[PDB]
Amino acid sequence: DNSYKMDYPEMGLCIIINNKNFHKSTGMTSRSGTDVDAANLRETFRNLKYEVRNKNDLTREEIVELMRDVSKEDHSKRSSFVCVLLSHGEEGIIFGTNGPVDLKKITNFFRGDRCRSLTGKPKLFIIQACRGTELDCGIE
Amino acid sequence: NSYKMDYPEMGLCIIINNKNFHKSTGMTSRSGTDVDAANLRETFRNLKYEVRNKNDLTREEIVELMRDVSKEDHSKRSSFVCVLLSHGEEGIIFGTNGPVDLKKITNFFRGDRCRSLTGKPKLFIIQACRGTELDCGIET
Amino acid sequence: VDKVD
Amino acid sequence: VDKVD
Amino acid sequence: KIPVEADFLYAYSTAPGYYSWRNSKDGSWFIQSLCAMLKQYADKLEFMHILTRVNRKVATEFESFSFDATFHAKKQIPCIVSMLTKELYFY
Amino acid sequence: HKIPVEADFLYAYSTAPGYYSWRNSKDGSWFIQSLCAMLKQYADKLEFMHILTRVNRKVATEFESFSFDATFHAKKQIPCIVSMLTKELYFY
Repeated sequence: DNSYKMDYPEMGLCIIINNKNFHKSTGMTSRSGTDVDAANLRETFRNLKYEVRNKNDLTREEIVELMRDVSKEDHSKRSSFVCVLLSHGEEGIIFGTNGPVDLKKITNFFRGDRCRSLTGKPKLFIIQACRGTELDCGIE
Repeated sequence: NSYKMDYPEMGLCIIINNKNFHKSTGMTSRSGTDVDAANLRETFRNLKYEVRNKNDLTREEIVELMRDVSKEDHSKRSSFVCVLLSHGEEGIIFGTNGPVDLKKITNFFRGDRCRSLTGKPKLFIIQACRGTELDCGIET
Repeated sequence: VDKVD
Repeated sequence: VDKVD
Repeated sequence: KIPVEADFLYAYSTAPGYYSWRNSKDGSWFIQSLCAMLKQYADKLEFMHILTRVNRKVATEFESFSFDATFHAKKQIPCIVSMLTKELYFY
Repeated sequence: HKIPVEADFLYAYSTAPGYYSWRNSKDGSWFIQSLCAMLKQYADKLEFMHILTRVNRKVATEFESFSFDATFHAKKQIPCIVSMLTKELYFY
């Protein structure tokens, strides 16, 4: 009762959303080095035995349609679910290429009551994105 | 690594137990919160913490308490525990007379504003609402 | 009885 | 160069 | 240098945006379970593993009972927020 | 026998609420490169929260920003583990 069951036939999906290039009309800059992240993550989770799907330069609509589609997949033979979001952000918000999308909206597709083949199974959301504009000055 | 917990004292454990609110606030009295404060007090005594229960503090009394604690010399304590039992909203704890921003409370203990706790675990345990949604659950 | 904070 | 997200 | 927000842990009784439940006779679900899990495992487990048992105890063992159907048969999951840089053993 | 619908989520955030997160233009973001390094070294031994705690320490102690803009120079970062998990997680 103390450890999640990870001996299903499959570890699960690892969806990587790597947004690098944003519509110039958003004013947001290109995220240099993110491709090194998305590749590092792909090799990492392949060694952990996840089925990894890399997706690049998705609009807010494509991020929502993707997440909706994946959450309606049959995860019954999967142990877990991982989703990596690499993008600009503000508190509670991740940016597609063309504008903002709330995180609570992405993750709600995987609620216990809405993704029933993932009820009781760990759902990992790894979020590389800003959460505001404060800066940590540090202490010696 | 693991935190150095063999300083001469484990540290303080401040319990702020707010039960009765000024009718100014429209807040129901919080029956059962005394059983929590006494339960917490016995638990951290067994962990060898110096416990200080404080009851029905105004939003101002809470602030003043926290700077005074953060102005103490913790050089010989391993850690710091703060338990808040009250009504709240997202980001907010209520004093008897009104709301306090949680991050105002916890900034007094930032690693730069409280040097005798730098590098040391600062635990804030919050029993308080964070909004008004209800979790309906799902049957496994 | 069960109540909300 | 270190940049912000 | 270290970040000035490092080495904090915030153990919330409930998830962002949600009510938190308390019983007028026994106390809050969260604090009952926190004290019970600390009494039983502070000598055995790292602190986050303790708080994960708190998560399971509140999640699985409590439902709301209310004469108001709007408030009845509701659940609660706490929310461990950790900026800690090392493992926390009380022994 | 119900479980809450918000249970069994873990949100590994790269930075604290309200803060900037840092990325290096050649090496990738501090959080992700530390996450992958820690997963490679410890996913076969450590529980996942302990791995994420080691990511926390690594970002916090081994990275500091270098910028030609004094406003953005010598800044630090701590990640933010947010668990509504009900059980321990081992990848082995």
